[PDB]
Amino acid sequence: VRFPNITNLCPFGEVFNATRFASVYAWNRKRISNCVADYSVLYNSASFSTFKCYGVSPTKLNDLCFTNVYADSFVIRGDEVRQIAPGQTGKIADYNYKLPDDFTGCVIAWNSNNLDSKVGGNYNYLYRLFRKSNLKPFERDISTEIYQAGSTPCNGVEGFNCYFPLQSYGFQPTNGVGYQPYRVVVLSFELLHAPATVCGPKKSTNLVKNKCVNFNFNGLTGTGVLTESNKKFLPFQQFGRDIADTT
Amino acid sequence: EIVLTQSPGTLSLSPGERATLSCRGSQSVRSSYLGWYQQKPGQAPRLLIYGASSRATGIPDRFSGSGSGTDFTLTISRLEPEDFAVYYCQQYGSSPWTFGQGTKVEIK
Amino acid sequence: QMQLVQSGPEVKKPGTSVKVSCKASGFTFTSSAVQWVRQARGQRLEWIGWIVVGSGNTDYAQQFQERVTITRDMSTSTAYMELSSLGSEDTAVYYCAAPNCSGGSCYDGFDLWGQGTMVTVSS
Amino acid sequence: NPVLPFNDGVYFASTEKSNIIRGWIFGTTLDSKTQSLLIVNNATNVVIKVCEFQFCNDPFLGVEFRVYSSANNCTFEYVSNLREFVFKNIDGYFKIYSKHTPINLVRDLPQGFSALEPLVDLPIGINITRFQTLLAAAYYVGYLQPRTFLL
Repeated sequence: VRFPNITNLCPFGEVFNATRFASVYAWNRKRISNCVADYSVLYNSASFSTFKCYGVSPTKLNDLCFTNVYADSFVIRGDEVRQIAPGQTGKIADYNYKLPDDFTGCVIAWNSNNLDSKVGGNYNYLYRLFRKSNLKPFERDISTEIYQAGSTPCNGVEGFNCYFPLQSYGFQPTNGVGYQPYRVVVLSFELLHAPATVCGPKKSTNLVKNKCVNFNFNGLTGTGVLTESNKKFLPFQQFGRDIADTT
Repeated sequence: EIVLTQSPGTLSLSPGERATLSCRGSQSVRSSYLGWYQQKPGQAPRLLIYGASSRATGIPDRFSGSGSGTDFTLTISRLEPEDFAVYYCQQYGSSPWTFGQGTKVEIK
Repeated sequence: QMQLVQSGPEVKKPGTSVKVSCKASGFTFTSSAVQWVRQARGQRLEWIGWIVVGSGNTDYAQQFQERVTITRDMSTSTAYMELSSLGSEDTAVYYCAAPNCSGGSCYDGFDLWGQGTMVTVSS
Repeated sequence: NPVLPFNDGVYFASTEKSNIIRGWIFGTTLDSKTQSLLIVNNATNVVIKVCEFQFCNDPFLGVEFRVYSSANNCTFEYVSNLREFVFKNIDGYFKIYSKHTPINLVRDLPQGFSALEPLVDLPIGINITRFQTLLAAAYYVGYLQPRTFLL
């Protein structure tokens, strides 16, 4: 079985190896399409502490094609790591990052204490704490208005029943596992009425001549003997057909 | 900071008659963030009036509170044996919080 | 209605950094503030301050800095406040109060009570 | 450069020596309401962008770029005498076939035969009903039909 050279791979490294991680309430969404999804590299990588795939087999997701891949990347606490799951509830699951119950995709989370935690406390990550209602699945809310717990208007002034909806994380190297910062990226697979150019890598095998073999060139499959050809093809043509509709 | 002063100390009034208590501040405050609240001599305080126009939950209708500018007042028309207490004046907007100065409505 | 829980009787010696907790039940203790009050025996009370339990944001008086500090515990939903450098004339009782309101869309007042912590000092 | 409909397939022909016509626009609304495709072949670069384009009422090119006012929610991007092009959207694939030949006529279509070799097959799911050309001259427009041919 033979396929063209694997090129134009999806920029998965640009998300996982990003120098900055988005906030829980302001998770960074990246779209990947028309590229080779090197899913096996992430699957075999041991740098991830949590690797949960819903609706797709972790060992066979490279064989699944989707219209697009949406990478939602953020930094959260360890205790909130379990909150990133379909059907889950919590502060982050309802106000910062909400996942649908029937979500299809893979969530990969890894501790980033050595990279995100700071001695003085890394407060650059903020999560929504107070909100009027639970956020919709895959909904990004970044409103900074002071939350009004009661009927008294805040008028831009903090006070009774007027608390800031966003809370910062106390990420420190001396913090516990549940309090240590962890970077979580959820790859959601969107499949609509599209050609779905986003696909995983295709295996390639060494070529054999002058022997009955089962050959698979891209979409053309058959069995026969492959020999050197003296014919000339047009640059855009891939295979030649005989007068009896036979390759 | 802002400092308030309230009705003077140890005033005794006969039960069943009108009683009025006053609170005045050196600096002007906002009425939307105002509150008068009661505290028995030996028990936690209880909110009575907030905003000078809204009656607080669990408060009888006979209690009323009002005022404007720097001068605010609290009135009870008929005194009950549940009125032997101390009343406090406070504003609760931004960072400065000025709790009550204390006014003991007593029993003859 | 809600229900606040504090410590019980307390007899101490001057100079001891006293430690008092205040927990809540019956309403969502997620990020609602907690306001603290101290009052001596029959004596008029003054202002201690308040704490934002969601992020642990402390606010105190001009006289209660560098001697009071408060921490947060979401596990038992408790505010843990301590005093340092007390005195022989500091016998009092301490109360805590959260905005009395049920649910996320609730009222505004501070209606209900705790249990009260009596701090008695002698010698 | 009037707005022209796209029924099943558009055949464009140009007899140009100054490369005046070097752009094409495809879509339905062409007002950022729906996805739109814009192709511009400038200098040595042919750039095709599929985005929500707020196209101008009278787009034109300088000798200056005034085609659209804004480009929100992009979905695709690609960079790569007588000129003949065929554009057709089949099964969510926008196929563009191109051919370049010498021109021996001034304002007429030479009576010869030349096959249009395939150029690109963009896997873009865009509903195309109208199209308009982009010019920095004359050209010819034809509409394809589902017919049977012997080659």
